[PDB]
Amino acid sequence: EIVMTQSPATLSVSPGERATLSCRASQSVSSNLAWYQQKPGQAPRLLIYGASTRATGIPARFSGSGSGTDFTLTISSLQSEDFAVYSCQQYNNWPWTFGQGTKVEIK
Amino acid sequence: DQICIGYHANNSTEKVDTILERNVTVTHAKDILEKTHNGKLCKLNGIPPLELGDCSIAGWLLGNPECDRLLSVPEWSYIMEKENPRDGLCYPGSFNDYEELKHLLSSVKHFEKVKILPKDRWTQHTTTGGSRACAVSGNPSFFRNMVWLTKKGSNYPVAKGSYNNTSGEQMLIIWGVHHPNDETEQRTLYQNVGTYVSVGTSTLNKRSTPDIATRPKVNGQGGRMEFSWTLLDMWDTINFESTGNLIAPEYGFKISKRGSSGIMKTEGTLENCETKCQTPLGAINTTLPFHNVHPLTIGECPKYVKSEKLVLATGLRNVPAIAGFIEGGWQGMVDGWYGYHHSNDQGSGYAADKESTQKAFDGITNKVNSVIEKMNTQFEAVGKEFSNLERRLENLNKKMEDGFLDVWTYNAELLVLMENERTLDFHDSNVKNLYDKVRMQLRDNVKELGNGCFEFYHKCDDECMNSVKNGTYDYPKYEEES
Amino acid sequence: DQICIGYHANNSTEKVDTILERNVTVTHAKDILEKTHNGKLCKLNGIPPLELGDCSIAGWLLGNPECDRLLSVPEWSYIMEKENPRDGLCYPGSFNDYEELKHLLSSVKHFEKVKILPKDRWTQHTTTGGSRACAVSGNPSFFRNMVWLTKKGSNYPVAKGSYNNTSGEQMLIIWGVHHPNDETEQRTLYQNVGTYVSVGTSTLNKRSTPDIATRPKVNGQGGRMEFSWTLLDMWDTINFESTGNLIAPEYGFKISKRGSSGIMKTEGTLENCETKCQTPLGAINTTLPFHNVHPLTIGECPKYVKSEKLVLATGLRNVPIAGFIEGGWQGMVDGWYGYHHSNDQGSGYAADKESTQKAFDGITNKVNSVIEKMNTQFEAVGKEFSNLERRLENLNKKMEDGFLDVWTYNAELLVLMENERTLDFHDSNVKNLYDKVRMQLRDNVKELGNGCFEFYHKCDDECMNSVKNGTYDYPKYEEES
Amino acid sequence: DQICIGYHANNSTEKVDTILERNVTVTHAKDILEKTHNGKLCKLNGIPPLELGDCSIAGWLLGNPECDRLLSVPEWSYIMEKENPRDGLCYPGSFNDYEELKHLLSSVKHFEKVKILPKDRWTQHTTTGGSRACAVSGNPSFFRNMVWLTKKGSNYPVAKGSYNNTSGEQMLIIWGVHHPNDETEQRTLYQNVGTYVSVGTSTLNKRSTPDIATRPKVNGQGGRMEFSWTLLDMWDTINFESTGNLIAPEYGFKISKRGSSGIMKTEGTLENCETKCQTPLGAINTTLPFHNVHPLTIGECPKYVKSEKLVLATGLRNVPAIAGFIEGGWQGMVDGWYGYHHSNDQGSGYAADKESTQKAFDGITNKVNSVIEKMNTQFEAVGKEFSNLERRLENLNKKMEDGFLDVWTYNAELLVLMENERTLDFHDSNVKNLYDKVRMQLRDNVKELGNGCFEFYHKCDDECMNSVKNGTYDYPKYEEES
Amino acid sequence: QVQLQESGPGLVKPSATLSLTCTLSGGSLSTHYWSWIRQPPGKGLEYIGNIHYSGSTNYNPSLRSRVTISVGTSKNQFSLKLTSVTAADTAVYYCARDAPYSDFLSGVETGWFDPWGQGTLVIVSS
Ligand SMILES: *[C@@H]1O[C@H](CO[C@@H]2O[C@@H](C)[C@@H](O)[C@@H](O)[C@@H]2O)[C@@H](O[C@@H]2O[C@H](CO)[C@@H](O)[C@H](O)[C@H]2NC(C)=O)[C@H](O)[C@H]1NC(C)=O
Ligand SMILES: *[C@@H]1O[C@H](CO[C@@H]2O[C@@H](C)[C@@H](O)[C@@H](O)[C@@H]2O)[C@@H](O[C@@H]2O[C@H](CO)[C@@H](O)[C@H](O)[C@H]2NC(C)=O)[C@H](O)[C@H]1NC(C)=O
Ligand SMILES: *[C@@H]1O[C@H](CO[C@@H]2O[C@@H](C)[C@@H](O)[C@@H](O)[C@@H]2O)[C@@H](O[C@@H]2O[C@H](CO)[C@@H](O)[C@H](O)[C@H]2NC(C)=O)[C@H](O)[C@H]1NC(C)=O
Ligand SMILES: *[C@@H]1O[C@H](CO)[C@@H](O)[C@H](O)[C@H]1NC(C)=O
Ligand SMILES: *[C@@H]1O[C@H](CO)[C@@H](O)[C@H](O)[C@H]1NC(C)=O
Ligand SMILES: *[C@@H]1O[C@H](CO)[C@@H](O)[C@H](O)[C@H]1NC(C)=O
Ligand SMILES: *[C@@H]1O[C@H](CO)[C@@H](O)[C@H](O)[C@H]1NC(C)=O
Ligand SMILES: *[C@@H]1O[C@H](CO)[C@@H](O)[C@H](O)[C@H]1NC(C)=O
Ligand SMILES: *[C@@H]1O[C@H](CO)[C@@H](O)[C@H](O)[C@H]1NC(C)=O
Ligand SMILES: *[C@@H]1O[C@H](CO)[C@@H](O)[C@H](O)[C@H]1NC(C)=O
Ligand SMILES: *[C@@H]1O[C@H](CO)[C@@H](O)[C@H](O)[C@H]1NC(C)=O
Ligand SMILES: *[C@@H]1O[C@H](CO)[C@@H](O)[C@H](O)[C@H]1NC(C)=O
Ligand SMILES: *[C@@H]1O[C@H](CO)[C@@H](O)[C@H](O)[C@H]1NC(C)=O
Repeated sequence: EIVMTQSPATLSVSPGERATLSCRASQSVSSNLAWYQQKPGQAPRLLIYGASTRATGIPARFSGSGSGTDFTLTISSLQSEDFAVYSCQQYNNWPWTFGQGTKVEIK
Repeated sequence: DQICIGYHANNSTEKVDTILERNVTVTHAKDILEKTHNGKLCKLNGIPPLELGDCSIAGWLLGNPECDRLLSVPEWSYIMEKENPRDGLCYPGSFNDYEELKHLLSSVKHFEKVKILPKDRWTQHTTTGGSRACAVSGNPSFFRNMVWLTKKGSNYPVAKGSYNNTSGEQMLIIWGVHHPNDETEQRTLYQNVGTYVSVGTSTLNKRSTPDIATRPKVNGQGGRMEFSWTLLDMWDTINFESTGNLIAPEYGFKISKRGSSGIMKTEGTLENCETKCQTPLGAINTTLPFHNVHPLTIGECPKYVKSEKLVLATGLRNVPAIAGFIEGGWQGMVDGWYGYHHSNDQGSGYAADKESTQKAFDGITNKVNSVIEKMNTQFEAVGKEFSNLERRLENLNKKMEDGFLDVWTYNAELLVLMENERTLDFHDSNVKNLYDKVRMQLRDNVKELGNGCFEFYHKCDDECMNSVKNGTYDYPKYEEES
Repeated sequence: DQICIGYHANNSTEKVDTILERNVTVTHAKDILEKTHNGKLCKLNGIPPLELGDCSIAGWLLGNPECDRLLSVPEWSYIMEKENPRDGLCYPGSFNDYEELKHLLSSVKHFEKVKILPKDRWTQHTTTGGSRACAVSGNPSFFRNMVWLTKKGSNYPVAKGSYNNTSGEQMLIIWGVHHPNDETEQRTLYQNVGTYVSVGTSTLNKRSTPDIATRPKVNGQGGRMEFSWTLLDMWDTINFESTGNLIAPEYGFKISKRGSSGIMKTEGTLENCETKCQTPLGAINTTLPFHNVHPLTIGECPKYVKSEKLVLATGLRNVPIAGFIEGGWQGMVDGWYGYHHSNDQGSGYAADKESTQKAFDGITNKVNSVIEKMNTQFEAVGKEFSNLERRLENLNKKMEDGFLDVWTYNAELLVLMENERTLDFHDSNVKNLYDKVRMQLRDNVKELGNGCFEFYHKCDDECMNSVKNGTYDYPKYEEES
Repeated sequence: DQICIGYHANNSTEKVDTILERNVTVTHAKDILEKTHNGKLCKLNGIPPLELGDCSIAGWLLGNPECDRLLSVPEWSYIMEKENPRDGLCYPGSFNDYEELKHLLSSVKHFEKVKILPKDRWTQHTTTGGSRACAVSGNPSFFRNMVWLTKKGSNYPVAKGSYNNTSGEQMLIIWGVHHPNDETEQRTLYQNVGTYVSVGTSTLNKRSTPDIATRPKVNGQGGRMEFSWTLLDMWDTINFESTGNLIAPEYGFKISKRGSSGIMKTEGTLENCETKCQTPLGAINTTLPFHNVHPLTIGECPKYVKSEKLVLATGLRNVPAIAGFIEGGWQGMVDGWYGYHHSNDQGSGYAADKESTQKAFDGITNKVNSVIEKMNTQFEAVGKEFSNLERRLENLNKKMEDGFLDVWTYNAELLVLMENERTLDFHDSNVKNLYDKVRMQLRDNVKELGNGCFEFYHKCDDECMNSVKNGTYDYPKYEEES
Repeated sequence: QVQLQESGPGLVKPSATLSLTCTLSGGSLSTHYWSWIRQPPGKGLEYIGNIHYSGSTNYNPSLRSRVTISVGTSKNQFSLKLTSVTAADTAVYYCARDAPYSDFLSGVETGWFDPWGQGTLVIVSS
């Protein structure tokens, strides 16, 4: 399989600040990577697919990029509604795999 | 006392033209040009047409989802294709050698759809792909006789398969290649980009690659599918190999009849009538050598000509009692064309010269039959399809047809005029010949009156008149009373 | 005393053939084959031809610098293309589907040159290339309606452009691909080597790559330009994409008229005369059904036949006190058939006007049947074929030769059969007067055996002008015998 | 005493048809349709055919080892190709534009084989390749006029060569490309895989790459050789370049004659006879305007028609002593068609009216010659080859030929019937004209008997009757004895 | 768009078969591939597999021997059958729709899930 490793396990980035999350693949995934936002009490939401393509229904504050093995998710200015656990998904192999989840929390 | 030689006249208003004269009224005439059809599309030789309705040939054979009524088609006598049909390549694309295929399907009639490469044999591939452009009841779909092979899991293993034609007859096989709008589509659907599709038989060696390009959207799709076809000879084998972009056939078509037919362009439907000659405007029921209904006729038909009328005289000039052929008009004689009017002590009346009339009659009958019977009637389909890149060839074909049409029209027109001139001269000659046949026998026993009648010097009774009329008059017995 | 029945003779030397006879002299005849043209190339239906001079169609449409006189062309009725023209593809190359294009241009007449992809839109590219092959006054140049896109600075960005046909009518678009002699040339001009050119519309999907190879030099260059074309349907869009070797059109051509025309091969010029039918040898002004001037004729023309003469007799055999038995009434100039009377008041000739007019009308109708039944239509006739289409060219030739033999054979026999009938017709008509008259005169006359009747009863001018009218009152003359 | 006017009759069963009457039996007739050939394949215009035996054109030109008998072919008048020949492409393959080549070879006759690229010029390459498919006496071999260039040692240097056409005439050059069954084969034979073959002239610009694919085996091989050809114009140069898979020509063919000819399909052989017109069934030796032997005829030939008989009447109706033309039957008169029978005090007998007969004779001769001499005879070959992807064109060609055949057959049938009707009407008219020519001169000195004879009132001897036959009867001297 | 709701027992035995259904609301299966995803407490997500309306399936290679995904006949429901539960299977189970390639193309692989459902927590215990 392809192991998807996220880092840091948590961010302490405060409201209004830029939040950057990383994901590293054990094998190249080309551009075949997606990001999801998971919160307690609700279904995970797709934010990004295809490494950098934004999903619909998602505000412009979310963006991301990368290729091969090195990818990031960026929130240009973190809002209170963005405190969530985020994860990356690999879909350049079979089975599809997900990262462990990075929690964004306030300092 | 008196015997006259003359000819038949009646109330006829039929007119013919001749080389020397125009609008000549004749006692009898034969129209040799068929002008009227029945307004219906009929079963040909008792077999119904293939009615495609709004489908094209490509839509039919590929299985456009809107052509479901054509998935199983009984033997047809001809194909009725609507001009500018709606249901064709729903997923936009093109079809190679399409005109040659339409031509091939002419001499086909029934064919059997045979499963060659079952959809579920394609393990390790996704065979569930489809498109909104071909949607049925909202849900996306695809050509029903084709399999769109796309990536499964994360791979597109080389797709292979083959078929040995053990079906009993030469088979038609259709396949195609997907041409994506962009690289993203190519990778999402097939994983690899540097792909190819390779197909072959003992005679076919064809390999192609997809052309990824931005194209105008058709039916919402910027992509295109290219379809092509071959005939797999009996006992040969067709191989397919692909690394992506292959649309495989699921079915092939075994030709079952290989008879003679054609494709008609028409907006009508089948009216459940029967014919031997069908034009797009209706069926023609005739025994005449020429017709002027429509040039694109399928069947065993009369020659099409540009003429409006072709009428042969068969009779005499219709030229309306005590005079002969010099004045004409014996409307009181209805026994035959040529004859006598006698007057004597017992009575008077008209009679036909049956020998003369029957010979003239047989002559005219043979003449009319020569004109008709010498015309060669063969089954033909006439129409041909050409692409927009074959205009010189299309025009050559048109010119050939126009050329033959002018030749046959010109010949039909002059044959009728020349024969009508001879017909009327023939009849004038025949009545004159009775006049002299009789004059030479009566000799000096009669007075010529100058109006086509002979006056007897001797008394001539009804037995005498009978003798004169059948040519047995005894000249010596009557050399008296002068 | 005597009345004779006879016919017209004159000093005519016209001759006809018949099915049974040859070189028969007749009193009157009509030639139905047109043999003379005027030696000039005329305006057709008042509209001048397009005179290409030394230019080929490809040179004209691409803008060969030596074809500047053709940059703006007024409406034409036909195209005069010199066979083996000089000014064509100056930069050596080939043109695909050229024969189909020449065919297309037949049913076109006027068209408008429209700028579709202005040269200055090609930013980030060099649009100033050229070659000594197309040079003007020494200075290297290029086809004027084309843009040769080459490297600028150190790059060749993907070249793109498109055009939506909003011009009002179907448009002709020509473009091409450069094929280098070698890799050095490819890199010098385009930077990349692994290049392609892609062009398409809703129906066109064409993609090709340059073929780099050493080639024999043509016009000094070892390279070649390949040109191709399509028609962009109204409201469609043509897209161009290239990574190198694209020669983009600057202009497209909007078809303006779509009328009936054709391409004539000729070395002549326009003489500003007018016609309805034009052959390469000169114009034909005629009403006759056949001609033998030239088979490649553009216009509404008589049928071309291989015959030398087609002459219909209209008259009598011209065969200079006797009737029709001897013939020769050169003294009768009133009509074809008639009478000669001699009595104690005078003598002289008169025509039988009833007989002559009927025969006349018959002959007129016969001639008109032959001419009026012939179907005259506009044709361009000539077709172009490539050197790889020999079987098709041969099929086309066979078709034309086949129809020509059919029409020539029929024209020859129709004339011979009709002339035999014409002369028999006239002989019949004069004999019919002999009997029409014999039958009213009956026993009051003696036949003399030479086509004349001698009256037993004295017959004066009123009597003669009774017999001649078909009113001889027979019972009043039964005396003097 | 008596002079009769009448006509010739004889012992004859010749029959003609007319427009009005069928099976009239005539005293003379001319058959204008040629029905018999000689059963042999003849030298045409003194020059033998090219007998290929079991070879195809491709086998011949490539040098199939079984076509050794054709390596030095002399000038030919036509080519005899067996239909479905065996000695074709021994190494399985295809030949591009083959139909165009066969067409080209029609107007060729002799050509010279010229060595252009000698096998031993290919240094640094292996020129000793071959296959069991083309084996001779077991030993693997190859097409003899071709060089298969393969790896030498461990390398395949780019293969190059060229030829400048200084041969004196336009030359035919054939070359081809090998297409391996797989990549193992490609490397074993050429070392590289990413190969191409490039060929060109001032007009030819062709590049092609090998298509490596699994194919059904033909003659034991899953590989294919694709051949193509061009004509190298005089003084031009053909260049060849290859990185693998090139089969180079060793020889080219210089066209020597360029005259008119054609390709005949036949299983026969040369019989050492000579003709001017040859069909596949035998040669035709005739002067008639039409024939019905076979439509695919090479030479200067009569028109082919679908008719069975075209016979012109030249003579009189053959209708078998003291009567004239009214009864006919003068079998005792063999002097001419029309004439006299007289009986007087000195003697009796038949004589021809030479003036009348000769004029009628000349008329008939001119009529027959008009029908025959106006027909246009040209050299033709008729047949054409089409590929299996050219069915619309093949059918157009067929249709054109069938169209012209129906036109010529119809015209031939009616021309004969119309002319036969007129011939017999002509003779009847001419005989009657003597009857009246004579009647009008004899006037009142004779009794008309009503059976085509005249009786003299005045005694008329054998000098008087001659005066009548001359048209000089001195009427005023015979006005007596009545 | 559609909403997805997971349903089934929240308690499974340590030696057992786990069975959950997913119901669609506001739509139907409609040619799309539908998936099951698992999330053990304290862990990231694990993909189980999917199914097409037609019955075509794809399973995570590690769970093939224990997993069946099926549709049935309602055309708006699908379900997961997990056998040989060892309680290492305690997790939140979620159903999701594989995102379609585009509005026009469907029935093809994508690999990202756009409509997801709240999920249900299943405890395996005794
Ligand atoms: C393609 O199939 C033909 C036919 O195979 C036979 O008939 C089928 C209906 C089925 O019953 C098969 O099992 C039969 O073998 C193959 O042609 C035969 O080949 C064998 C072996 O050389 C020969 O003995 C037979 O006479 C051939 N029969 C005919 C009709 O030609 C053919 O070889 C197969 N092609 C391929 C590539 O496998
Ligand atoms: C190509 O252009 C046509 C025409 O566009 C219209 O007419 C032009 C002259 C200009 O005034 C434009 O702004 C006009 O829109 C396009 O066809 C039209 O498409 C619209 C929908 O967007 C439709 O409502 C119109 O009826 C269409 N008009 C016609 C005549 O069919 C066409 O879509 C363009 N193609 C591309 C690829 O851009
Ligand atoms: C291909 O050959 C022609 C002919 O060359 C001449 O004739 C040969 C038989 C031989 O005797 C040669 O040495 C001769 O030169 C070349 O055409 C000639 O080219 C020269 C220019 O160099 C010109 O002056 C001549 O008039 C040309 N002759 C003819 C008949 O055209 C031609 O150039 C050669 N092509 C190539 C690519 O080398
Ligand atoms: C012509 O005569 C026929 C039969 O004699 C008769 O049936 C018909 O009504 C007549 N018609 C005219 C127009 O006189
Ligand atoms: C013959 O009659 C038609 C009407 O039926 C008329 O139109 C035509 O002009 C007439 N032709 C002649 C020569 O009178
Ligand atoms: C043609 O008409 C005749 C009557 O004249 C009829 O008996 C025959 O059935 C008709 N033919 C067809 C195919 O309907
Ligand atoms: C012909 O007419 C005559 C006279 O009436 C009669 O006797 C005879 O029987 C008729 N037919 C013949 C020739 O037998
Ligand atoms: C015949 O005479 C006329 C004068 O009446 C003259 O004009 C004409 O040229 C002459 N024709 C011939 C052939 O002599
Ligand atoms: C008819 O006249 C032409 C021209 O003088 C001559 O060549 C031909 O031989 C003549 N034919 C006959 C049969 O006299
Ligand atoms: C054609 O000939 C006619 C006379 O028949 C004449 O009036 C007309 O002007 C001529 N036209 C031309 C273009 O010469
Ligand atoms: C006909 O008679 C001639 C003699 O005049 C003879 O030579 C010929 O053989 C005979 N033909 C037949 C068929 O009897
Ligand atoms: C003419 O004769 C042939 C040969 O005997 C015969 O087959 C044909 O039927 C005859 N024609 C007629 C109308 O009897
Ligand atoms: C053709 O026929 C003629 C007789 O008309 C004969 O002399 C000649 O030898 C024949 N030629 C051949 C090749 O049979």
